[PDB]
Amino acid sequence: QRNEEKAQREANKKIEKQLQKDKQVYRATHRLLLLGAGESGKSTIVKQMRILHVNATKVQDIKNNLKEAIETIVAAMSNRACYERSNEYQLIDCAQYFLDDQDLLRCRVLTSGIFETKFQVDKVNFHMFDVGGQRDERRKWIQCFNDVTAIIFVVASSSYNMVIREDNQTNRLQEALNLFKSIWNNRWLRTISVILFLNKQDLLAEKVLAGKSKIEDYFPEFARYTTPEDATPEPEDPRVTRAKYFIRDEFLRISTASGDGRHYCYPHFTCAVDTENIRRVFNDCRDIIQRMHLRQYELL
Amino acid sequence: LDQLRQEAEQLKNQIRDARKACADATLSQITNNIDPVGRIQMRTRRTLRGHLAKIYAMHWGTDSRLLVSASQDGKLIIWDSYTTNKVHAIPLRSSWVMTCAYAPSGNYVACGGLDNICSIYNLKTREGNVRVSRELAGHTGYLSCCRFLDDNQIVTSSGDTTCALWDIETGQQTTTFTGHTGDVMSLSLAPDTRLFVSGACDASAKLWDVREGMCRQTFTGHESDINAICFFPNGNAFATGSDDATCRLFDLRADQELMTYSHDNIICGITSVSFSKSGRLLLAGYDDFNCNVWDALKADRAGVLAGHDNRVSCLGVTDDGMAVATGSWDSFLKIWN
Amino acid sequence: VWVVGMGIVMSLIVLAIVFGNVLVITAIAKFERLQTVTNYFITSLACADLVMGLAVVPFGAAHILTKTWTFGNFWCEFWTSIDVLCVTASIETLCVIAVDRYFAITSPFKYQSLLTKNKARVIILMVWIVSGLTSFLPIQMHWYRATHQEAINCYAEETCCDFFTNQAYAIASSIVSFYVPLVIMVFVYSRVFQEAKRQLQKIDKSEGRFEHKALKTLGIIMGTFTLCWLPFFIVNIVHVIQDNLIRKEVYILLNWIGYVNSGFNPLIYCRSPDFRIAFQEL
Amino acid sequence: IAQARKLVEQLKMEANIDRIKVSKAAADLMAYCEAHAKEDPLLTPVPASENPFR
Ligand SMILES: Nc1nc2c(ncn2[C@@H]2O[C@H](COP(=O)(O)OP(=O)(O)OP(=O)(O)O)[C@@H](O)[C@H]2O)c(=O)[nH]1
Ligand SMILES: CN[C@@H]1CCc2c(ccc(O)c2O)[C@H]1O
Repeated sequence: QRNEEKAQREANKKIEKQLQKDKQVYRATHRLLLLGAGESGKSTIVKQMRILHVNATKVQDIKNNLKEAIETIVAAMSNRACYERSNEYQLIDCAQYFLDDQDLLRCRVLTSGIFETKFQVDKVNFHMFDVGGQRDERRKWIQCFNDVTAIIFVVASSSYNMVIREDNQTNRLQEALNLFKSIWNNRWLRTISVILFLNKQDLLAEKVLAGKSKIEDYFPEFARYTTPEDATPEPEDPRVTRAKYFIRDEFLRISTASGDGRHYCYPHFTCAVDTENIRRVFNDCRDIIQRMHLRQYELL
Repeated sequence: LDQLRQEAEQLKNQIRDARKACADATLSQITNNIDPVGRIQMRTRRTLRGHLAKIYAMHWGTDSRLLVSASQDGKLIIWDSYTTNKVHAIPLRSSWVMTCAYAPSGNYVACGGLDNICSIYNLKTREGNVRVSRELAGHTGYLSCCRFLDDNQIVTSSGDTTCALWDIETGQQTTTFTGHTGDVMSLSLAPDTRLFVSGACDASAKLWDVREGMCRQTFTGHESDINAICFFPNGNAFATGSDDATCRLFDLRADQELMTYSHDNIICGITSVSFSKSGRLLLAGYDDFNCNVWDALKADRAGVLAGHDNRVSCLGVTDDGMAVATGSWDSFLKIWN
Repeated sequence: VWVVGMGIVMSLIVLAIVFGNVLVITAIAKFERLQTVTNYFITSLACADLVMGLAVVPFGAAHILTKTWTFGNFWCEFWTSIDVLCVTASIETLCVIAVDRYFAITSPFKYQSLLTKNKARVIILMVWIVSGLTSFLPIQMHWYRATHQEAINCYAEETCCDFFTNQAYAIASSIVSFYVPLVIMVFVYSRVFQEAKRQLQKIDKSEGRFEHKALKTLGIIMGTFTLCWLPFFIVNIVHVIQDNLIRKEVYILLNWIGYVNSGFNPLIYCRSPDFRIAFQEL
Repeated sequence: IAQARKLVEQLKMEANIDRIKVSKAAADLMAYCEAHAKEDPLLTPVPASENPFR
C-alpha cells in the first residue's frame, strides 16, 4: 500500500517534534541527590526547601509517635532522671517537644519508595530527590546516579555518644565516617562533588555546655587537638568552637587524600530546623559548574 | 541450635559426593573432534536514535519486527526496525526505570524501577490513547526484571531477595518465592513457561517451579555477583554471566557446571548474555564498551562487536535468529546481522 | 640557487597548511562524540584556513618564483579578492570563540539558553557575510584604485602584479578586519583570567593548611596571534600614511608571516584528548 | 533456631534426586546443535536477496 507509509511517516514527524521540546527542558535542570546515615535529617531538609520555595493525617501520626516515645523511656530506663542517661537506650529526638510550622517539622516518618521535590530559584530548574531503603549494606543502585550535579551529604554532629540500631556495638558518628569513605572512593563517583552538612548544631552546643560526657573519652585525639590558626569562631564560647572544627576536620582528611582535582568537598555548619540554607545550595552549585568549565580548556 | 549445624554440614557434603561420582569426563574431551565454526564478522544494518539519556532495558516482539526500549529520561519508545520509525512514546511518572517487557500478543508493555511498582500499559486501545491499566504495587525493594507468561500473568523479581507471580485482573500475588540471601537481578522463563531460574548476589542460582512454588536445585559455581542469565533453546541448560569476567554453563539433568568461558586479558564485568537460534553461539556484553561472541562447545572467541562508545547494558536476539540488537549507555541502539 | 632552495620552504609551508586541516575537518564531521555547539566555530576556521592554503599561497609562490604574472588582469583581481576575503574571515572567528568562552565561564546558568545550534549557524553566516562584503564588493567595483603613474601603469599592464590602494580604503579595511577583534579579545581574556584567579583563591581559602596554568595558556594564545598579525597590520597603515618609508620586500615578508598563522592554528586549537584519540585512530 | 530447621529440611529434599552422567548430557547438546545448525541465519550467512535488513 502506497498510502500506508505516508501515515507512518507522519506519525514519526509528530513524535519527533515533541522530543525537541523535552530536550531543552531536560538539559536545563540540575539533579541533587541526598545521602547520609539513618536518623540524620535527610527528610527535614527536603521538607523546608519545598515549603520555602514552592509554597489531617498528621494528627494521628503525632499520636503514634508520642505513645511510642513514652513507653520506651519509662520501661527501658526502669532497668526526670531517666532522660539524663538517655544515651544508653534508644530514643527518638521528638520526645521532649511533642510531649510538652515548627511542630510539623519535628514529626518523623520511616522512608519507603522514592521521594522527589521540584523547586525553582531565580528561574532555574532544580530537582532534588531522596532515596530511602531500610538499610542496604551494598548499594547496587548507586551506579544509576552518575550524571547528577552534586551529592548532598547530611551528618549528625551531636551524635558521637550513641550506638547504631542494627548493631548494638558500633559508634554512631564513626559509622557515618565509614560510610563517607566508601562513597568518596567509589569507582562510579569519580567526578562528583560533595556538599557536606554538619547538621544538628543546636544539640552540639548543649552537650558541650554540660560537663558530663566529654568528647575526649570517645575520641582520644581530641586531647592533642588545638584550634586552627585560620579559624573564624563565629559570634560562641572557645570550647564550642574547638569542638565544631574537630568533627569537620576529620571529614576533610578523607576527601583531601584523593580526587586528583576532579573532586571537591564543601563543608557547612547547618541546623536544618530553622537556618535559611536555600542560598547555600545555590551558591555552591554555581561554583561546581564554573570550576568544571575552568578545568576544561586547561585553565585550571 | 548448634546441633542442627552438624546435620547441615553432612547434607551439604552428601551433595558433592553424588555430583563428583557422575563426572565421567569433561565436555571438552567429548567435543574435541568437532571442526571449529571459523571467524564470524557482522556489520551494523540500522542505527536507532532519539533517546535523551542512557538505556537499561530492551525486548523484542514475537513478530520479530517491533521492539521496545526504556531509558532514564522517562520515555518508553517503541520502534520499527524495518523502516526506522517510532510508533509510540509513553511518558513515565518516575525517571528511574530498570526493565521492560513486551507481551506475547503485543497488546501490552511492562515497566518498573526504583519506585518499587510495576506498571502495565495498553497499546491496542480505542481512540489511540495509551493509558495505565494496572499498578502492581504490593512489593518492597527495587525491581530488576519483568516477564510475561500470557495476557494475565507476570513474574517480577526485586532487591528484597524474593520473586513473585502476579495476577493482573486482581492485582494480587498468587504465590511468592523465598530462599535467596541477596538481591535478585535476573530471570528467564523456560520455552514452555513452566519453570524459570534466577541469579542473585550470593553467587548462586536456583530453579523454581511456577505451579508448585518451591525451589528445586541450586548451582553455586561462581565467586561474585550475577548480573545476567539466559536459557538454552533445548530447555535443559542455561548460561550465567557473573561479575568476575566469566560465563559458565550449567546442566539441569547432570546437576553440575559443564564448561567455563574466560580470557586472561579480560578483567571487566558482564551485563548480558544470550544464545543463538540453534544454541551454538553465546553472545555476551561487557563493561569495556564492546560485545564478544563465544562458542558454545569450544570456548573459542569468534569475533568482537565494537561499534559502541560506552558500556553495553542490554542484548537480544530475534525469535527467528536474524539479528542481534544491543543497547548502550550512550543512548544509541544498533542492529547487527 | 636561491629560488631552488627557498622553493622547498614555500612548498613545506603550503603542504603542511593544507594537510593540517584535513584531520580537523574529517574527524569532526565523521565522528559523533566530537560534534558540539562550540566545534562549529572550529570547523569554520578550519574551512577558511583550507581555502587560504589552497588558493592564496600557491599563486603567490608561483608569482614570486616566475617574477611575472601569467593568468591576466581578471584573475589577478580575483586572487587579490580571495586573499582579502580569507584573511578577514580567519581573524573574526577568534573573537567569536573568545566571546563564547567568556559567556561559558562568567554566566554558567544562562549559557545553555543563550547559545544554540540555530544561533551558532546564524552568527557564522553573519560573520562570513561581513567578511565577504569587505573583499569582493570594494574590489570588483574598483574602489581601491590609486592615483599615480605606477598604479595606472600596473592596471594597464596585463602581465604584472602589485598592490597599490588608497589611504581611506586601507584604514577602513584595517579597522574592520584586525583592530576591532583585538580589543574584544583582550578584554575577554582579561576577564577570564580575573575569574580564574578568584576561583583559585576560593579553593586556597577552603583547603588552606592541607595561577601558572591559566597564565601560560592565555599568554600562549594571545602571544601567538599578536606576534603573527600585528607586525603586518602596523606597516599596512604606516606605508600608506607616508610614502617611501617601507619597501616591498618587508611588505611581502610580513604578509607571509601573517599567512603562517593559519598553519600554526590547528596545533594551538583542537588539542583536546578526544581530538588526539581521533587523530591516533584515524 | 527455627530458621535452621527449615534449611535442613530443604537440603534433604535436594539430596535425593535422579542424576545422569555428563556424557549423555554432552551428547544430547551436541546432537541438538548439529541437527539445528542448518537453519541458523547467524552462523551460515543468508543470501542478500532474502535479507530483510539489507
Ligand atoms: N535539636 C534538633 N533536632 C533536629 C534538628 N534537625 C532535625 N532534628 C530532629 O531530628 C529528628 C530526626 O531527623 P529526621 O529528619 O526525623 O530523620 P530523617 O532524616 O527523616 O531520617 P533518614 O530517613 O535517616 O534521613 C527530626 O525529625 C527532628 O525532630 C536540629 O537542627 N536540631
Ligand atoms: C596583498 N595581500 C593583502 C593586502 C592588504 C590586506 C590584506 C589582508 C587584510 C586587509 O584588510 C588588507 O587590506 C592582505 O592579505
